[PDB]
Amino acid sequence: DNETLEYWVTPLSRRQYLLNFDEHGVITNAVDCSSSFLSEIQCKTQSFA
Amino acid sequence: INSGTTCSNDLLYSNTEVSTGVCVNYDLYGITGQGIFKEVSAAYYNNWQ
Ligand SMILES: *[C@@H]1O[C@H](CO)[C@@H](O)[C@H](O)[C@H]1NC(C)=O
Ligand SMILES: *[C@@H]1O[C@H](CO)[C@@H](O)[C@H](O)[C@H]1NC(C)=O
Repeated sequence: DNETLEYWVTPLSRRQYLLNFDEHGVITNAVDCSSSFLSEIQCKTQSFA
Repeated sequence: INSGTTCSNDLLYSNTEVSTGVCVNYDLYGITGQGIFKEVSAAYYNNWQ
């Protein structure tokens, strides 16, 4: 029936994110603060735009 | 500290009602402070929040 097994693994570390909570309290967006230049701007303004 | 359900019963008080509209001292399951309560219809609490 053309099925596949998949198990994707990545390592964890202690780091700072910026999270966006909507009206219902659900996390909708995140940015890792040390991954790019735009992410540095987004974390220094605490804004996704 | 000051949050949870592992409580010390050295000073024991009876449970009171959550009175709304007036300035009160509060001790809500460890959380202490002063303020004014207002009853609301909230739908953003899950079973673990
Ligand atoms: C599974 O993939 C093969 C490709 O060779 C195809 O011929 C077959 O019809 C597929 N079966 C199902 C159930 O999708
Ligand atoms: C102010 O006093 C009135 C009683 O005269 C009381 O009903 C009201 O709740 C009080 N307001 C506050 C904020 O405590």
